[PDB]
Amino acid sequence: LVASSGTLEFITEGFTWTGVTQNGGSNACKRGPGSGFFSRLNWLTKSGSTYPVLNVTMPNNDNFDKLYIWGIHHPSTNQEQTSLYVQASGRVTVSTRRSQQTIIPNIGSRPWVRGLSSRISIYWTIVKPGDVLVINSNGNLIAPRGYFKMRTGKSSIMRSDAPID
Amino acid sequence: VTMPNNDNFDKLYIWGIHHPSTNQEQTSLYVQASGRVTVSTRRSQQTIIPNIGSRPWVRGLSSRISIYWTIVKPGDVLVINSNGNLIAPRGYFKMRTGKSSIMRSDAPID
Amino acid sequence: HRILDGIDCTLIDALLGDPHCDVFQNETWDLFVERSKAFSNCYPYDVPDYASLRS
Ligand SMILES: *[C@@H]1O[C@H](CO)[C@@H](O[C@@H]2O[C@H](CO)[C@@H](O[C@@H]3O[C@H](CO)[C@@H](O)[C@H](O)[C@@H]3O)[C@H](O)[C@H]2NC(C)=O)[C@H](O)[C@H]1NC(C)=O
Ligand SMILES: *[C@@H]1O[C@H](CO)[C@@H](O[C@@H]2O[C@H](CO)[C@@H](O[C@@H]3O[C@H](CO)[C@@H](O)[C@H](O)[C@@H]3O)[C@H](O)[C@H]2NC(C)=O)[C@H](O)[C@H]1NC(C)=O
Ligand SMILES: *[C@@H]1O[C@H](CO)[C@@H](O[C@@H]2O[C@H](CO)[C@@H](O)[C@H](O)[C@H]2NC(C)=O)[C@H](O)[C@H]1NC(C)=O
Repeated sequence: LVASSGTLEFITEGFTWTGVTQNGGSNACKRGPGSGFFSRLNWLTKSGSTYPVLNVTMPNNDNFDKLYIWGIHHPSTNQEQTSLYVQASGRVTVSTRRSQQTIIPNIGSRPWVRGLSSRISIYWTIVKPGDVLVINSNGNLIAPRGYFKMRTGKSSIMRSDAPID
Repeated sequence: VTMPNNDNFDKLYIWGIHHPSTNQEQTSLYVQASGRVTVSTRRSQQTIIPNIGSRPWVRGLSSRISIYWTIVKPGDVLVINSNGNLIAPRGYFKMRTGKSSIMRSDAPID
Repeated sequence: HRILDGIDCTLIDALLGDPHCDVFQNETWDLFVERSKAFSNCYPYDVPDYASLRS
């Protein structure tokens, strides 16, 4: 669906991530000198000693279809889980008037991939015109920094190793 | 609870589960911390767990219902187990099979 | 063919049993005609694989 959109046009939106440290990056995701993260994601952590129910909203008013790309964090170990997000187990719930999803982290080891054996499950919600988003979570959200535009196009991905001319 | 299908045709059951917006609402309605609903025939199974979260306000409510169906064949017996959050059925629908279908249209009949 | 005009009901709603759709209890159709004028008006729901439960 991205391939066919034919665009990676991103309009950043200010959300209100209250009571959380934003911008967590990592050594896996090195951005030039020190740590970093996906440029279109925002890693929410605990603030000093706390992580509260987050409950932002984001109405869409423009005359077009918004695509939102947001994640969730699967820790390696029950202590990593609490060290960040403070609770026993997170929860993320992303909704429009019509749709609804609820992931739940799964605390556990994976194989070593660039120093890490935690992971990120990515997902997508699309809000039509005049709908609304409502992100909401007690822990573990890999939160969206805004949205991508969605065109209906004649476009596609294709996998080749041919040179271009 | 449990409910044989002793006829000789297929019974369809529409049931569901309540996801509240807050734990205040949960404990109020269904007294447990976390619920669970498991509906099962002999041959198959589905356990759905609720998700206490805030959705768009819609006709007052920011809570939600999710809908599931089980089909129970003749002989096969239905079994509903839950410790909260359940939206139970009152019975079944006759399942016929035939050339009946659904079209989406906005043009008048005559 | 025998046509049932759904008017302001979706077939799924009809089934579920939304107030303004109880006109339809027990009905039978060859072709069910879902109108674009149609709505829902009762506890807000989602049906995963709505797709299929209509079909
Ligand atoms: C559960 O078991 C798995 C595998 O048995 C553990 O993963 C292993 O953990 C160690 C410690 O981090 C990793 O060692 C490292 O190897 C790298 C890569 O070559 C080396 O360069 C480093 O200096 C380091 O010593 C090892 O790679 C990793 N192996 C695999 C296959 O993932 C995992 O840590 C265990 N979980 C728990 C909670 O004990
Ligand atoms: C979590 O946050 C969301 C939004 O950030 C909250 O949703 C909002 O809740 C209020 C109900 O207190 C709604 O107010 C209503 O607005 C309509 C608009 O015309 C009006 O008809 C009603 O009289 C009422 O004032 C509001 O619509 C709603 N917004 C959305 C997008 O759902 C939710 O309540 C928050 N929950 C918690 C626990 O903080
Ligand atoms: C992507 O495209 C937008 C729109 O064409 C670019 O310009 C602005 O983007 C920022 C969001 O970061 C906002 O100031 C506006 O919504 C855009 N302006 C207008 C008039 O539409 C921008 O180059 C690109 N964004 C990024 C982050 O690279």
